[PDB]
Amino acid sequence: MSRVQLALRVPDLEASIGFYSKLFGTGPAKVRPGYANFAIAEPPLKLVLIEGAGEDATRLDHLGVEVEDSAQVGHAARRLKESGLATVEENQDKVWVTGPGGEPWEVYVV
Repeated sequence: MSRVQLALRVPDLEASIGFYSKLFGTGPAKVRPGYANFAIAEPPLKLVLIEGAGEDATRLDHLGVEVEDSAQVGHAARRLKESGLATVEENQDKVWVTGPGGEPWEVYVV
């Protein structure tokens, strides 16, 4: 029904492509220069690797929940809005919210 996105800013992108390839025993679903991503069935996960200006070690760029269709995005938007969370809308079709310590979540569609 839905799935976690984990987006890492890494210092060596090739290295990492290799690594997570072995860690999950699968290959990247898309590779572009300066970014690659993985659709992992088990564990269910969308791993985005973004490559970053050689600044020391990997940082967590952002987090997210990947859902199945546009309705669910809308629905969550309503739900987080009513629970009281600062929502920001990015235009079809995603919604951002932010943890107290600043970590950003994006609820979106594939």
